[PDB]
Amino acid sequence: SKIQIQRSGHLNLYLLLDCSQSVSENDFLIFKESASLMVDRIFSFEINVSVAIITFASEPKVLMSVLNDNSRDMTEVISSLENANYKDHENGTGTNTYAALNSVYLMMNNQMRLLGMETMAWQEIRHAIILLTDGKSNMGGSPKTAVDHIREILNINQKRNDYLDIYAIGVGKLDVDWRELNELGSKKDGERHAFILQDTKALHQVFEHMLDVSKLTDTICGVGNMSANASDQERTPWHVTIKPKSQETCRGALISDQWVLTAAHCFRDGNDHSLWRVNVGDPKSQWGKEFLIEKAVISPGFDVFAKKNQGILEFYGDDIALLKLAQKVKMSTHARPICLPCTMEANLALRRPQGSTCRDHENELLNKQSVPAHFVALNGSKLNINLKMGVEWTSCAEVVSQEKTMFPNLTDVREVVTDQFLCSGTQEDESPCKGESGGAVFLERRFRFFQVGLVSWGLYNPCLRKRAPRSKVPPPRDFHINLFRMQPWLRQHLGDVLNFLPL
Ligand SMILES: *[C@@H]1O[C@H](CO)[C@@H](O[C@@H]2O[C@H](CO)[C@@H](O[C@@H]3O[C@H](CO)[C@@H](O)[C@H](O)[C@@H]3O)[C@H](O)[C@H]2NC(C)=O)[C@H](O)[C@H]1NC(C)=O
Ligand SMILES: *[C@@H]1O[C@H](CO[C@@H]2O[C@@H](C)[C@@H](O)[C@@H](O)[C@@H]2O)[C@@H](O[C@@H]2O[C@H](CO)[C@@H](O)[C@H](O)[C@H]2NC(C)=O)[C@H](O)[C@H]1NC(C)=O
Ligand SMILES: *[C@@H]1O[C@H](CO)[C@@H](O)[C@H](O)[C@H]1NC(C)=O
Ligand SMILES: [Mn+2]
Repeated sequence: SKIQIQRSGHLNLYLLLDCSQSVSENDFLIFKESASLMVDRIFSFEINVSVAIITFASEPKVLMSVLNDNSRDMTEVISSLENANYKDHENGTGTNTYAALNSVYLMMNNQMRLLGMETMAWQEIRHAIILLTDGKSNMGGSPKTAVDHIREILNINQKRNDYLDIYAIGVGKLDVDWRELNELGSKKDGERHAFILQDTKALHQVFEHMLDVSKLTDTICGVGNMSANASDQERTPWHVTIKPKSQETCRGALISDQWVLTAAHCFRDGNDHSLWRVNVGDPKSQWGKEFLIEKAVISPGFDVFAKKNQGILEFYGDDIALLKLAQKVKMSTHARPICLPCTMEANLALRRPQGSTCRDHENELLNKQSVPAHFVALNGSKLNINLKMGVEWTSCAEVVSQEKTMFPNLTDVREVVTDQFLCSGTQEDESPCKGESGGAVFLERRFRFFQVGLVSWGLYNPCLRKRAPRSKVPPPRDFHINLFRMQPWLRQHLGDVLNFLPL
């Protein structure tokens, strides 16, 4: 009933953009913006996908054909779309949707001819057509007739139901013809295939629900669900709960199908890992699934009382741990590894050049003096922070000299906050609670998720679903272990787990 995101076979996606005079010039820019979002998203899954781009009024115009190998190149698809001009159809501003759909038919006929009707290269292709239109066809005859023709060539019935989806979406400040939208994108079973949406934000939500990713079960990193209607676990599937002996909880992140990344300070009782449990996401229950631990590696530099002779009562240098789960996790919508920077996995996720390095990844991901990021709350919800970098890191970390509990003897901030920590908590940031520690601090780029740090400590615990700030000294401020500073140790233990880039 949905567009299938999977490794096997091939996806042909046809984007048909209504460029007729009932679509204003600005309405068309909204269409181009929606198309670009669907292209960027469909490519984020690293599946085999070709994209055709057609604009249409009285005549259709093919900017990209699936017969062009360039339609598998996200770069060339996006440029051909951005090259699309409203005035391209100035000589025929009517609305001939049939002609636009027939253009897709002729495309299919030609590729089937190319590859060969009887070949698997042709049989394996799934076809998804999305029309961005206000639905007001007024020439060429019935779009349904061209849809019948497409369904004929593709051999669609109940069995081969999954090889064609047609969607018709009106996005923007349009006068939409609803009846016509529904003729174009009729229902498959119960699944809606016609939508009227106010803007590209609504489209982005709706497109998430058009994509079936349940069959995507390999270890692809940093894939999430960005619908509000998805569960918390589906939105952050790397996210895990950690249960030490101490009965207190921590959070952590799946970084492969068997390894979890978390905070060292979570394990106060010591190093007896056989009493610890991890809850990873699971489709069958919101409780998740409990795993035991095969082995634990706590950073050898971690020791909360290391600086206690200097009157510093808690020191969180090297606050990091790796847990190997007793079994491999089964990858699913509720359980995926997050992307770790400085790996080939993360380099592909970012669509970067081959010979990138760790420095490159740091530079791309932590690209500003204030970098918007997230951590996941106790209730599973996604919370917002701004990582303070370069010159702003110093003034961010400065307020720890006002801490009254942890450090009664502190003549030097850089004895407690070293270069090992990212910093947030200023302005209107959320601050992690103690139970949220160990959890990923992560960014989103190109629709993929990247762990740049982990929750370690802060000056103010809001949980001391329910949360509270205040307005007195010292101010909230939070310090996260920076994964870019932990590379040597991570490589020592994950070198045969992930493929690390040159430094
Ligand atoms: C983002 O998350 C949403 C919410 O889970 C995903 O939509 C869901 O997609 C699944 C997979 O096909 C649908 O499963 C079907 O459920 C119906 C019951 O209503 C059942 O009859 C079928 O047997 C099948 O199991 C599910 O309906 C659907 N849920 C909603 C609210 O639409 C979406 O696919 C996810 N997208 C991405 C990009 O990860
Ligand atoms: C819009 O049409 C004009 C005019 O084209 C002429 O009249 C049309 C109705 C049609 O019958 C054409 O065959 C005629 O040529 C186009 O302007 C022409 O562009 C061509 C090729 O680019 C060029 O050789 C001429 O200078 C132009 N002809 C005249 C007489 O103006 C214009 O390109 C069309 N707009 C499009 C399709 O973007
Ligand atoms: C989860 O906690 C956040 C953090 O304050 C809160 O905003 C959100 O409403 C909570 N979700 C609920 C109430 O289930
Ligand atoms: Mn029109």
